[PDB]
Amino acid sequence: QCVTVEAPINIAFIKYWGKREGGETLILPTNDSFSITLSASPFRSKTSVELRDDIETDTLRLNGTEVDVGKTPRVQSMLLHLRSTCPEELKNKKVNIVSENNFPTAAGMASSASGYCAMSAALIRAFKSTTNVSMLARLGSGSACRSAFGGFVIWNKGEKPDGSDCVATQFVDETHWPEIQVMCAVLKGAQKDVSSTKGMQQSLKTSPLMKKRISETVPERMKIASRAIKARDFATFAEIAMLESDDLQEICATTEPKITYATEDSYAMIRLVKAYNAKKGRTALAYTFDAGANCFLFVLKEDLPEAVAMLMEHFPTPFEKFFFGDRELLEKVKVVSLPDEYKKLIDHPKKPFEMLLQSPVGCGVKYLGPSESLIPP
Repeated sequence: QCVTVEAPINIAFIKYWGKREGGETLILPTNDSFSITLSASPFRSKTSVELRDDIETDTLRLNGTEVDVGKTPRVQSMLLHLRSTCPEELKNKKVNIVSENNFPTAAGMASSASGYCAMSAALIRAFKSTTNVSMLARLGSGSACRSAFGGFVIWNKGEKPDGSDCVATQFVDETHWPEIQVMCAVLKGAQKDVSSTKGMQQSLKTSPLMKKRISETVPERMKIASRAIKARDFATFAEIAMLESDDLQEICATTEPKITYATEDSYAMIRLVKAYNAKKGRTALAYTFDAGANCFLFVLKEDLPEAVAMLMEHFPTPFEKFFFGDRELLEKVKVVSLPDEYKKLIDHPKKPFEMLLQSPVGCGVKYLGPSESLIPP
């Protein structure tokens, strides 16, 4: 019919960084990755699609602006695969695609992941394609493939050159570990640098650290993270996430030319989390960065109010810039009396985050009703 879908972003704790030989068009990675799917509230991508006979080409509208599909190869790629895996009666139809998102502008959220996932799911429903949401989304953006499921999601690298086993699978769902929470402390970006798509191949070509990462490290950490998530062992999970984040920044730093997405605010956040955990005597709080300056944080619900109070001492941010999925949890932040031990943990200029997002582990994609369509009757 006319189909409308909302999809959430996700955050990789075991990083995707590099496409393998034969993988630049099909989007086949050098290693597995592993992410947490976030809530689609308050922020999400939304796509509406309508199959048409009246029209002579496919159309795509992004953020209210019509775009040339012939100039958008990732979307052409999805559409080719889609039409080779759908009924002869629908093969020939053209489609109007209308996509938007409500992420704050300039915040640098990974809204392409959510956008391609929402478009994949809407297209597959509309065309009655036999392909799965994850594999079609992968064609649009690698990380989109992990937004297809709620919970903790593995993108399996596969071994088949045609990509038929390169797909995300749900490791555990959102009900497995309800205590774990995700935040994003949005920071101003660094000087513009190469795109993730281009940079990751430059790293693969030039960083001396990639060989051992692909061969030894990711396989090791996939096993350790899987065990930790099954056991709900936050400290081990947190440790893997920070090791992975550190490694991607080191990979970027040892790429030629050097790639820098982190700012000194990013680095101060790393120091702050470390100093907090040191003062606490345990790994209470984890950071991860993903090819940008924003600091994602993982923390258990019980620990979140203190953690957020500690952050505000160093990066005082008005509540108007908090976007919490969990209102009750926000109210708990407001009453924390932060111990003096957690003040002045680092030396860094005080400034607000651009915003502070909180999410539980999310449920994944949602199909919406004709009322919510971006395509009017």
